[PDB]
Amino acid sequence: MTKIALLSDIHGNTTALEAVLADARQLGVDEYWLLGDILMPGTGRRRILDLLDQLPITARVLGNWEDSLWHGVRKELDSTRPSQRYLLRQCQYVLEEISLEEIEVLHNQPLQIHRQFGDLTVGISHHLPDKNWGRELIHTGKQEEFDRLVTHPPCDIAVYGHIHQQLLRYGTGGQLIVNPGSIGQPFFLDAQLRKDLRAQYMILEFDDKGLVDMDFRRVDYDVAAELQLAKDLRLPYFEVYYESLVNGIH
Amino acid sequence: MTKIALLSDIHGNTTALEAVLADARQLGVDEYWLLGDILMPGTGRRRILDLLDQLPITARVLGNWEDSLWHGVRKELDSTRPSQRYLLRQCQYVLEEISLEEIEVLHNQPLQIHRQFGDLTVGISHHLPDKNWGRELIHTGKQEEFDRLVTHPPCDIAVYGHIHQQLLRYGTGGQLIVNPGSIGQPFFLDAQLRKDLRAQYMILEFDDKGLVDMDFRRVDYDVAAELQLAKDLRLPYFEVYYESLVNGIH
Ligand SMILES: Nc1ncnc2c1ncn2[C@@H]1O[C@H](COP(=O)(O)O)[C@@H](O)[C@H]1O
Ligand SMILES: Nc1ncnc2c1ncn2[C@@H]1O[C@H](COP(=O)(O)O)[C@@H](O)[C@H]1O
Ligand SMILES: [Fe+3]
Ligand SMILES: [Fe+3]
Ligand SMILES: [Mn+2]
Ligand SMILES: [Mn+2]
Repeated sequence: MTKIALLSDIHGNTTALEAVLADARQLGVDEYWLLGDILMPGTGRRRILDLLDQLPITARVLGNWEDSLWHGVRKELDSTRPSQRYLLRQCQYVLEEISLEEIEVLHNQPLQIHRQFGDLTVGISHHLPDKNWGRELIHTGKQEEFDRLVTHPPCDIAVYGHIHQQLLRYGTGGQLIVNPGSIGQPFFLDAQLRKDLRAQYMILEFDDKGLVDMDFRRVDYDVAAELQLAKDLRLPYFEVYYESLVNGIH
Repeated sequence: MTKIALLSDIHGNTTALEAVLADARQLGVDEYWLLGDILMPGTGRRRILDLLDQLPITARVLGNWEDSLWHGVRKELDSTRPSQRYLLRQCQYVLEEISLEEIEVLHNQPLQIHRQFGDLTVGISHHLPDKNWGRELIHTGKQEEFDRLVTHPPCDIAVYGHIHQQLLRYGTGGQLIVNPGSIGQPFFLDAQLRKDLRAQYMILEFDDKGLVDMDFRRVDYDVAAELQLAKDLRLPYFEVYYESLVNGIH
């Protein structure tokens, strides 16, 4: 048996990540897959990289926020655009602790990879195989777009992140498509589900017979402590971070 | 915490049910929801109703195969169709151990029910809220149809069965939609996934903060023993049953 924790869309949420990593340790997870969006707009910098360095990471792919950080530290952002001004300040926050060499490692990652478990081929990407940004694979996405995860090249099970929602659905040909949701910025369109903003992740378990378990988990973490950490570290756009962690509005 | 086991699409598969029930009991499950398609075309008759009698079943909805059984024993099936002569023979088999009065109880079940857990309303149905048969909610079903599970009347989380596939997706408004899959007749369109025909069910765990876990489980059972039982009982259409359990073709 191999027990795999899918970690995605941490977004610098130090407290959520630590709680998810402790939950996974308790469950006796054997390996970790990192789907990307590691840093920003949350508190975590050095502490996030150190926690991941302690992990048996057997699969890793590039999120769009790794590209955004890369552009930011290379002075390609224009603050006259509100969205870039926001990103730039986040990059500046990150640059207080994280070097350019470490950012280079964060950026030097494949868009898509594959792993094999007996008869089963698993595809892994942040979003689309060739495109780690966009809205193609949202909850109401076209079947055509979802089929891209599992064909050309084929797999039996695709795992992705990016949409910040937990998911188990299918390619046209019956291939599994799974999403662990977001560790640091869980996303709900439903206002009742939104009252619960615990960290999201998932466990896959493979054994000699095939895929034996898909566990979509929620992990409690100390929100008040994360926000106190944001204040103390002078995290930019406190009120935006606050609203996403407390009210789940983005 | 309340830990709920969703049991769907048993289809008379005695050995698969016994295995799922032992897995559930080991997990400390607090209650069981029965999504329908209890009997036929598998082996279990009295044994299935006995096993379900020993459980804390807090929710139960009508499956289309319950309707079929009721119409079958009342000679209301269409003899001009091959599929319905197959069905009639399954009904006659069931009738050997099960009384007309029990079939009436099986048939007198609601199509859809609702349960509340704190802030969350859970909708429960075999297929569609007002239609327990057809192909509307297959893996590639139209979003308009899925939205019927979660609106008019509204709920935050709909659970259904009928398609014999595990599912976690969303209504247009972000409402959860889940499917435990089939205990007795797991259905795969993907050949590699089809190599593993373990029983499917799922666990929902609710706590003080909301839905904390969605665990989509596979349960190993002794297929050889179930097929030997089918022979010993003179189950009709042994070769169809064999195909369904060994090769996964329906
Ligand atoms: N269906 C959707 N409608 C609107 N926004 C969405 C949807 N799905 C995901 N998002 C947003 O996209 C964000 C994740 O993208 P990223 O910027 O790559 O972290 C989520 O946190 C949401 O705010
Ligand atoms: N996407 C699909 N394409 C073809 N057949 C399906 C699909 N989804 C479910 N089914 C069939 O419908 C059956 C369940 O319906 P029921 O007759 O109510 O047990 C499954 O055993 C499958 O054989
Ligand atoms: Fe993200
Ligand atoms: Fe069924
Ligand atoms: Mn992303
Ligand atoms: Mn059915």
